[PDB]
Amino acid sequence: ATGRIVAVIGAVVDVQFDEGLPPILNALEVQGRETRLVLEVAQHLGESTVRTIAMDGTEGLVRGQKVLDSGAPIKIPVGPETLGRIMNVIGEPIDERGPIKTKQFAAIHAEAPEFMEMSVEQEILVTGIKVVDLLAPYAKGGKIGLFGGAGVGKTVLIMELINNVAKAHGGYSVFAGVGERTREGNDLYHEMIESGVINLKDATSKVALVYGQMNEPPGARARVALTGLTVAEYFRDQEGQDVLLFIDNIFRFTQAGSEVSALLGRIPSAVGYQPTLATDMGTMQERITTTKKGSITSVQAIYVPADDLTDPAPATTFAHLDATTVLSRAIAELGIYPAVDPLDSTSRIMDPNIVGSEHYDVARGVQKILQDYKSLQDIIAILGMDELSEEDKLTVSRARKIQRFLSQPFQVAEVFTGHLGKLVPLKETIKGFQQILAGEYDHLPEQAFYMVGPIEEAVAKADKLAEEH
Amino acid sequence: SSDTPEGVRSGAGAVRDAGGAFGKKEQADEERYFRARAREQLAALKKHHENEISH
Amino acid sequence: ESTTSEQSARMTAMDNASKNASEMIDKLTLTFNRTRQAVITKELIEIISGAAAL
Amino acid sequence: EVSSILEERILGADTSVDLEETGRVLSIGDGIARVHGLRNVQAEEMVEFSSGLKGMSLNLEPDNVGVVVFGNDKLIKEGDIVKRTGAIVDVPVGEELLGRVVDALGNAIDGKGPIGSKTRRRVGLKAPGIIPRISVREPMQTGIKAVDSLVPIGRGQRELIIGDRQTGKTSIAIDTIINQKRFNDGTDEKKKLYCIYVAIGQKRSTVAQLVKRLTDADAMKYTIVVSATASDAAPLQYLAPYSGCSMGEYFRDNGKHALIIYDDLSKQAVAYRQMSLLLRRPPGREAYPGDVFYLHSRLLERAAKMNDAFGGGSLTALPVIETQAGDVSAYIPTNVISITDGQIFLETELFYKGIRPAINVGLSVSRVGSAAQTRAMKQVAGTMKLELAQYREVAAFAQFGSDLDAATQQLLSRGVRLTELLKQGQYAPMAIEEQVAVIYAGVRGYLDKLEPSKITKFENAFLSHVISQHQALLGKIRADGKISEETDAKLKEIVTNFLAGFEA
Amino acid sequence: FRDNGKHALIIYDDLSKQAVAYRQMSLLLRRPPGREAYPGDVFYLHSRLLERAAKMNDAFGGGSLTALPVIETQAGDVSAYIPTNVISITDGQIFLETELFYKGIRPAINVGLSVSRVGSAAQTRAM
Ligand SMILES: Nc1ncnc2c1ncn2[C@@H]1O[C@H](COP(=O)(O)OP(=O)(O)OP(=O)(O)O)[C@@H](O)[C@H]1O
Ligand SMILES: Nc1ncnc2c1ncn2[C@@H]1O[C@H](COP(=O)(O)OP(=O)(O)O)[C@@H](O)[C@H]1O
Ligand SMILES: [Mg+2]
Ligand SMILES: [Mg+2]
Repeated sequence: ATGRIVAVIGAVVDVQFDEGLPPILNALEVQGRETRLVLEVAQHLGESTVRTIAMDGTEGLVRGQKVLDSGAPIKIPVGPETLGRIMNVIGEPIDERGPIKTKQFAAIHAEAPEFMEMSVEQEILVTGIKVVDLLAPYAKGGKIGLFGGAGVGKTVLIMELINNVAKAHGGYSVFAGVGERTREGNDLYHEMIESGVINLKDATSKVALVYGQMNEPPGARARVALTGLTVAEYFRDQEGQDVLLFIDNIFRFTQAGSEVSALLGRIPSAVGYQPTLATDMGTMQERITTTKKGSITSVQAIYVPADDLTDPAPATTFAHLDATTVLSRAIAELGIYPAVDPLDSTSRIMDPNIVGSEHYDVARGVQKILQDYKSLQDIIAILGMDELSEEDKLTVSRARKIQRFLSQPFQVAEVFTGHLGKLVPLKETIKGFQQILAGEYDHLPEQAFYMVGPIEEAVAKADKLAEEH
Repeated sequence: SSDTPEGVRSGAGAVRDAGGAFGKKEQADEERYFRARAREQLAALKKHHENEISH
Repeated sequence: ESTTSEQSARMTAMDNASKNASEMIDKLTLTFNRTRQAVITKELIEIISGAAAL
Repeated sequence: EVSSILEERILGADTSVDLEETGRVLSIGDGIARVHGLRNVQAEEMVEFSSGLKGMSLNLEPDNVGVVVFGNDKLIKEGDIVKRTGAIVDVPVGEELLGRVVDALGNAIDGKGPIGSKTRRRVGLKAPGIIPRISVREPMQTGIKAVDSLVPIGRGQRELIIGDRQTGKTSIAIDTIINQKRFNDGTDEKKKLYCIYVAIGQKRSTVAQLVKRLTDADAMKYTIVVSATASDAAPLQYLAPYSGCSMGEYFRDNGKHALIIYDDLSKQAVAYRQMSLLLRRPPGREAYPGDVFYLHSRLLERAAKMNDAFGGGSLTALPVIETQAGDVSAYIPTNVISITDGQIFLETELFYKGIRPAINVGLSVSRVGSAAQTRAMKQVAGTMKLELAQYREVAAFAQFGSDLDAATQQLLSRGVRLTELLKQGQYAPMAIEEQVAVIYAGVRGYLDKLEPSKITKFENAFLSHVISQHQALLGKIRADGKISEETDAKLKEIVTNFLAGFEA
Repeated sequence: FRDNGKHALIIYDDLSKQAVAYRQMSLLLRRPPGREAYPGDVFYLHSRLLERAAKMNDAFGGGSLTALPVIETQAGDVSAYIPTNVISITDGQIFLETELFYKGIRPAINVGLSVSRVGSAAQTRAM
């Protein structure tokens, strides 16, 4: 059923039909272009007039171009053949290696599973990072969030969990990149050929990739995250494997819908977002779940705008996350890397019936001596360090060794540092922190714990500093 | 202000988060004091006798 | 005599450091209250102007 | 016999024809349909479209009618048929709902079976006036040692649980459901309590973890849970607070007692703001409409303590409110503060300093006062409240204090040891007779020589003693209600016998 | 220059007045004003400008293009609307501080805050 274009303002194109009206959330093909331009229906306006949003640019559009209809939403190709390929929002391959040849096509708009299709079991997934496994443990099949501002390490910490977790994992893996720099989608395609995860010669790859970056029109940065978790829904449902899912960034799903909003005819809410902010967020975040047919681990990076966690876009994602890892610029400007805030990160399995009673009284023993270190800094600013008593000159020196011991040299940050990549196991992280608290290392300076692995290297680094006096 | 739940009240750790004069005077006093304790704990760490026999 | 001379001047010099810090704490309370009202006023105009032009 | 029950339903189904008062659709977009026609619809009346979704008509305009949609608008095309039902929204209510999971409209989502409730009730009813009420006197037992000592709750009071994210606001209102098991299996009919829990905009996996927590403690045979989650439509998170008071007023109307928990009310003002600004209503402060005070007032005023001429029922309401950065001077944290009676203010600083549950008793109040405490708890906690309040004056001298008066050293010594009695693990609610004994051990002076780190180990040792070896004293404070002169001496040698040989 | 082997360099001085002049051109077309009356898509304004400053490979020519946009801030506020849209696009920062200027270090560069991705450590071999 053909239709004409009657208005173009920005990225919002109005299309008047005559005899057959397509429903909301469909695909319309603009005839007359050399490229493929797909329009997605968003509203009805009466007298057979819809109002659409454009997936590509709108330059060179004229009033009267005949527009076809599909009868179905954006059906991307899906299957086992899409592994090791980069694809577009509408399913075209942009790796320039040929057509994706598969048998299953699947729409990106689908429902959420019901209440009696949820799973209830909890586990612990070990990573190897000392701050994460001690104070805020992650979980298999659980949604994980990476907060923090701009330029603190959200892309590197999400590059670390592809390094550790994704090669030791059995099943497949999906990376959706939404609204980030087009350079950094090339340092992933060239750090996954030389590690053999993407293979360009046969059929043994384990990673798919979906990319819509920050050069796209704002109608195309808000349907890419729905295209990421459509491929990752095929593996969980039509197959049975354990899937991972990495999403960076996800603040650019909310922001890209706050730009097409005022031309669709909506009054703005608080500080500038759309009125339907917490409904379409909660419509995407209810498909990333662990059901009774599979399990989806999911790590997500969440940009916090100008270091304010009370902004309405990051402060409504908290209801959808089990483990939050709040990064901070006040730690990163000390040199403590990864800058994870210990007094602001939580988990749902910090529970002495799940992690055992020995891990539990160590975690709260670390936060209690760090929070009591905070209230002591208010005295040193007026009194000084030396005028304190000898009893709280010790709880400072125990706290400063706990701050520095949490910082671990990462593997993918070798070109920044030159240091080597360490991976401390779970049983050693607890035993390292019992001995600083009990007082078994009061004879070492603070520098012996900076950027080390296990506690064994904390004394080997202590003697090597001594001899150069 | 503070003599009600409504008004602004100050918490623990608010001199360092401000980052002013007293917030900088506190960071350079925790470092110039614990620099000398990396001297006395490292000079007495060379007094291991087994290392001297190796020397 | 010197530990009485010192311990009385610690009493006075810690007293004027709480008068000057309470004199400073009222002047920042008025500026906090002018600025708290001015932000509710400012972001109210942006919603009204956004709806009127629509 | 699976084929027989399916053949049974379709002959028992009603296939009869009727009339209607339909009207075509003009413009569907973002969940607000405009319908032309429907010339005899009342305000807030439920209609239903041609696909199967239902709709509630909020705007009665001259040439059209604005009807919100209970679903998703991809099934609504321009040119459909909007039939009329002819009735305002009504929920099933009764005794049969006890132990089920329901959505905002009374359907069953747990998959056990349909509700067999024979009654039906509107959601837009009014509060009782001034005459059918009476003052609150009976205690509502929470089971937290800091709530029942310093900020009590009567049976008809509204008490607000206010605090930031991740500070145990849901956990305080989840052991208050567990604690009423000891009365709900007994014989005394006027001491039972019934709990309702409303989840407004949470993910489905969290509600599936909380039903299993209440199934483990055998506390889902007297509890109803109303779940309007995050994925469900914007008006279903608006009805769901008013679909729970209508199930908590059937127990108030019939001489019984009840409890309700809104988790949380700060996600209802957001799901209602979206419905306003899409219906083109004049905004206000922080883009909320002019009647968000009228939205929360007529929900909390339905909690009342009825008198004996009407039945003697009750309804107790605990709303949860999430602040942002501890600023209670926002729009919605000041509406619900001025409506209710007292607040419980959970901070985040005390949560990491070791105080768990992290109730700040400096800012928490209750304006029914001491008239909701039993006679045993009132006698010891009246001095504890005065003792703790003298400690919070001198808390700023603890970091550098050794050159102070012996009264001030004593005031610090009792304040630390009274604090350790207030800490409590999760999912362990106590009894009032065991609560008054632990406070009596501390406020008299029987702990000023024990080391401050041992006050937790001493308490768990002492409680397991008096359950097995002094059971006949904790039946003469439970049944008596007060603590007499005979029990004052009998408790006095008990804590002196245990303290003498303790350290072993 | 980028498509034909050679190298280039472009300086936008500055990108704040390129948004004050896009606000006024878009208000008079009767379009609804957003935050601080800026239009709804002042992210898509700059994020398609700075996304064309690429560096190509030898199968497409090997030429490059390097940008250096300038942003003006109002009294040290690096948390405003436009000075934070661009910071999440670029690769580094050079924070000039007026507190360092009158003290005497010129060019006043806050070396503690002026970060940059080094570029696969392609500084040089001698420095
Ligand atoms: N008394 C307690 N002692 C120790 N830990 C507790 C206690 N109560 C709750 N917690 C822990 O605090 C964590 C979060 O608590 P809870 O979810 O009740 O807070 P909340 O603020 O209601 O959550 P939300 O912010 O999602 O509403 C839980 O993991 C729980 O284990
Ligand atoms: N392992 C690490 N620890 C601490 N900082 C890091 C690490 N890796 C990178 N960084 C710093 O983080 C900054 C931003 O890195 P990146 O994660 O790519 O950006 P963003 O987090 O803003 O997406 C870089 O300037 C770099 O100095
Ligand atoms: Mg990034
Ligand atoms: Mg909670």
